[PDB]
Amino acid sequence: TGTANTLFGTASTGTSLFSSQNNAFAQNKPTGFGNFGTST
Amino acid sequence: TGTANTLFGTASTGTSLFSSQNNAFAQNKPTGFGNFGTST
Amino acid sequence: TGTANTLFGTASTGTSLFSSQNNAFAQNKPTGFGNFGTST
Amino acid sequence: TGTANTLFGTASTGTSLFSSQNNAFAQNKPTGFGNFGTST
Amino acid sequence: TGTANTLFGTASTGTSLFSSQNNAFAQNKPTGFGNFGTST
Amino acid sequence: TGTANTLFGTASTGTSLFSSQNNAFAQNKPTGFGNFGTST
Amino acid sequence: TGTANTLFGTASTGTSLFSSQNNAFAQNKPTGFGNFGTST
Amino acid sequence: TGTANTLFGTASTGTSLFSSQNNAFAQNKPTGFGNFGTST
Amino acid sequence: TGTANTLFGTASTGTSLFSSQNNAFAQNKPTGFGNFGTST
Amino acid sequence: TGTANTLFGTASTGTSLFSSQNNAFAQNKPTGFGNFGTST
Amino acid sequence: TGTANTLFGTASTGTSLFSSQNNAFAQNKPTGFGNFGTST
Amino acid sequence: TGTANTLFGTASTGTSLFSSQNNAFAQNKPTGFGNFGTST
Amino acid sequence: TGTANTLFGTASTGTSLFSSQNNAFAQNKPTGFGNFGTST
Amino acid sequence: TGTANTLFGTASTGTSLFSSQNNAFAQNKPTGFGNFGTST
Amino acid sequence: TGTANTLFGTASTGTSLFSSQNNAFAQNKPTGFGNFGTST
Amino acid sequence: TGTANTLFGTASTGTSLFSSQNNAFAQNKPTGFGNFGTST
Amino acid sequence: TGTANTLFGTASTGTSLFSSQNNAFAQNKPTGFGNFGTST
Amino acid sequence: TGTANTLFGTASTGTSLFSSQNNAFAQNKPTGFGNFGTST
Amino acid sequence: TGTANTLFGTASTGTSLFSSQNNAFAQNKPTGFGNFGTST
Amino acid sequence: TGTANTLFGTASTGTSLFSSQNNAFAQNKPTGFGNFGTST
Amino acid sequence: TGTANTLFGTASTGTSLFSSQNNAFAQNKPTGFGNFGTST
Amino acid sequence: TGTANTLFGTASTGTSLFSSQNNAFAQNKPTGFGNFGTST
Repeated sequence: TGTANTLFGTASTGTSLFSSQNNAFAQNKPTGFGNFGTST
Repeated sequence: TGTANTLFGTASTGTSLFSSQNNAFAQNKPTGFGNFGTST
Repeated sequence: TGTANTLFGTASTGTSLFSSQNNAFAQNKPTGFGNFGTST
Repeated sequence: TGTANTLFGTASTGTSLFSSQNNAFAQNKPTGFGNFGTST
Repeated sequence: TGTANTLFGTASTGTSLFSSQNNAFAQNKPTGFGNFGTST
Repeated sequence: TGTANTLFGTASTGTSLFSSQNNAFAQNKPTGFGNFGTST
Repeated sequence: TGTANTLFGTASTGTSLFSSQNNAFAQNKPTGFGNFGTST
Repeated sequence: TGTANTLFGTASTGTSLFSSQNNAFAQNKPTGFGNFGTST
Repeated sequence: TGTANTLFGTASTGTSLFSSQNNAFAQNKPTGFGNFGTST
Repeated sequence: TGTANTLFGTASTGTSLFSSQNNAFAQNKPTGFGNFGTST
Repeated sequence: TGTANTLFGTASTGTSLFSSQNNAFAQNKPTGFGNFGTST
Repeated sequence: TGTANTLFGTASTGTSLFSSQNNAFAQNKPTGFGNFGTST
Repeated sequence: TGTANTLFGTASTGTSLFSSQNNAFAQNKPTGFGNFGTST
Repeated sequence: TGTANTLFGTASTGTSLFSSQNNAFAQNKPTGFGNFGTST
Repeated sequence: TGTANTLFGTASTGTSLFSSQNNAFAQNKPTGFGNFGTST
Repeated sequence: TGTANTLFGTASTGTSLFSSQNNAFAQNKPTGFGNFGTST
Repeated sequence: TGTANTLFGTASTGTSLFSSQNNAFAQNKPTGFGNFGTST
Repeated sequence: TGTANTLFGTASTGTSLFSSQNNAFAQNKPTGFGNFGTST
Repeated sequence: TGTANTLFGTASTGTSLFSSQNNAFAQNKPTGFGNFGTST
Repeated sequence: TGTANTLFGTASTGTSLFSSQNNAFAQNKPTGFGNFGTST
Repeated sequence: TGTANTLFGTASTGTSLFSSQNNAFAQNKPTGFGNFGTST
Repeated sequence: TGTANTLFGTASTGTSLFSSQNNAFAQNKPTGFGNFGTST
C-alpha cells in the first residue's frame, strides 16, 4: 500500500531488486539509476 | 497498491529487477536509467 | 494496482526487468532509458 | 502501508534488495543509484 | 505503517536488504546509493 | 508504526539489513549509502 | 511506535541489523552508511 | 514507544543489532555508520 | 517509552546489541559508529 | 520510561548490550562507538 | 523512570550490559565507547 | 462506495484483485480433493 | 465509504486485494480435502 | 468512512488487503480438512 | 472515521491489512481440521 | 475518530493491521481443530 | 479521538496493530482446540 | 482524547498495539483448549 | 486526555501498547483451558 | 490529564503500556484454568 | 494532572506502565485457577 | 497534581509504574486460586 517491492528468490543464485523513488513538488534532473555497462 | 514490483527468481542464476519513479509537479529532465552498453 | 512489474525467472540465467516512470505536471525532456549499444 | 519492501530469500545464495526514496518539496538532482558497471 | 522493510532469509546464504530514505522540505542532490561496480 | 524494519533470518548464513533515514527541513546532499564495489 | 527495528535470527549464523536515523531542522550532508567494498 | 530495537536471537550464532540516531536542530554531516569493507 | 532496546538471546552464541543516540540543539558531525572492517 | 535497555540472555553464551547516549544543547562531534574491526 | 537498564541473564554464560550517558549543556566530543577490535 | 479521484494512477472503486504466485517445481499428489495454486 | 483523493498514486475505495505468494518446490499430498496456495 | 487526501501515495479508503507469503518447500499432508497457504 | 491528510505517503482510512509470512519448509500434517498459513 | 495530518508518512485513521510472521520449518500435526499461523 | 499532527512520521488515529512473531521450528500437536501463532 | 503534535515521529492518538514475540522451537500439545502465541 | 507536544519523538495520546516476549523452547501442555503467550 | 511537552523524546499522555517478558523453556501444564505469559 | 515539561526525555502524564519479567524455565502446574506471568 | 520541569530526564506527572521481576525456575502448583508473577 504505497510502493511494495518484495522479492522471494527461492533456490536462487544471484538475485537482486533495486528501486528508486524521487517525489517532489519540484525536482531538477532526478535520475533513478546511473549508466549501465553491461546488462544481463 | 501503488507500484508493486515483486520478483520470484526460482532456481535462477542472475536475476535482477530495477525500478525508477520520478514524480513531481515540475521536473526538468528526469531520467530513469543511464546509457546501456550491452543489453541481454 | 498502479504499475505492477513482477518477474518470475524460473531456472533462468541472466534475467532482468528495468522500469522507469516519470510523472509530472510539467517535465522538460524526461528520458526513460539512455542509448543502447547492443541489444539482445 | 507506505513503502513496504520485504524479501524472503528461501534456500538462496546471493540475494539483495536495494531501495531508495527521496521525498522533498524541492530537490535538485536526487539520484537513487549510481552507475552500474555490470548487471546480472 | 510507514516504510516497513522486513526480511526473512530462510535457509539462505548471503542475504541483505538495503534501504535509504531522504525526506526534506528542501534537499540538494540526495543520493540513496553510490556507484555499483558489479551487480548480481 | 514509523519505519519498522524487522529481520527473521531462520536457519540462515550471512543475513543483514541496512537502513538509513535522513529527515530534515533542509539537507544538503544526504546520502544513504556509499559506493558499492560488488553486489550479490 | 517510532522506528521499531527487531531481529529474530532463529538457528542462524551471521545475522546483523544496522540502522541509522539523522533527524534535524537543518543538516549538511548526513550520511547513513559509508562505502561498501563487497556486499552479500 | 520511540525507537524500540529488540533482538531475539534464538539458537543463533553470531547475531548483532546496531543502531544510531542523531537528532538535532542543526547538525553538520551526521553519519550513522562508517565505511564497510565486507558485508554479509 | 523513549528508546527501549531489549535483547533476549535464547540458547544463543554470540549475540550483541549496540545503540547510539546523539541528541542536541546543535551538533557538528555526530557519528554513531565507526568504520566496519568485516560485517556478518 | 526514558531509555530502557534490558537484556534477558536465557541459556546463552556470549551476550552483550552496549548503549550510548549523548545529550547536549551543543556538542561538537559526539560519537557513540568507535571503529569496528570485525562484526558478527 | 529515567534510563532503566536491567539484565536478567538466566542460565547464562557470558552476559554483560554496558551503558554510557553524557548529558551536558555543552560538550566537546563526548564518546560513549571506544574502538572495538572484534564484535560478537 | 465513495468516489476515487486520481490524476496519475489507478482509481479503483470496484473489487480489484491482484495476485502473483509461483508454483514452480511444485508437485500436487492428491488421492482425493486436491487443488493447488488458485490465484484470483 | 469516503472519497479518495490522490494526485500521483492509487486512490482505491473498493475491496482491493493484493497477494504475492510462492509455492515453489512445495508438495501437496492430501488424501482428502487439501487446498494449497489460494492467493486472492 | 472518512475521506483520504494524498498527493504522492495511496489514498485507500476501502478494504485494502496486502499479503506476501512464501510456501516454499512446504509440504501439506492432510488426511482430512487441510488448507495450506491462503493469502488474501 | 476521520479524514486522512498526507502529502507524501499512504492516507489509509479503511480497513488496511498488511501481512508478510513465510511458511517455508513447513509441513502441515493434520488428520482433521488443519489450516496452516492464513495471511490476510 | 479524529483527523490525521502528515506531510511525509502514513496518516492512517482506519483499522490498520500489520503483521510479519515466519512459520519456517514449523510442523502442525493436529488430530482435530488445529490452526497454525494466522497473520492478519 | 483527537487529531494527530506529524510532519515526518505516522500520524495514526485509528486502531493500529503491529505484530512480528516467529513460529520457526515450532510444532503444534493438539488433539483438540489448538491455535498456534495468531498475529494480528 | 487529546491531540498529538510531532514533527519527526509517530503522533499516535488511537489504539496503537505493537507486539514482537518469538515462538521458536515451541511446542503446543493441548488435548483441549490450547492457544499458543497470540500477538496482537 | 491532554495534548502531547514533541518535536523528535512519539507523541502518543492513545492507548499505546508495546510488548516483546519470547516463548522460545516453551511447551504448553494443557488438558483444558490453556493459553500461552498472549502479547498485546 | 495534563499536557506533555518534549523536544527530544516520548510525550505520552495516554495509557502507555510497555512490557518485555521471556517465557523461554517454560512449560505450562494446567489441567484447568491455566494462562501463562500475558504481556500487555 | 499537571503538565510535564522536558527537553530531552519522556514527559509522561498518563498511566505509564513499564514491566520486564522473565518466566524462564518456569513451570505452571495448576489444577484450577492458575495464572502465571502477567506483565502489564 | 503539580507540573514537572526537567531538561534532561523523565518529567512524569502521571501514574508511572515500573516493575522488573524474575520468575525464573519458579513453579506455581495451585489446586485453586493461584496467581504467580503479576508485574504491573
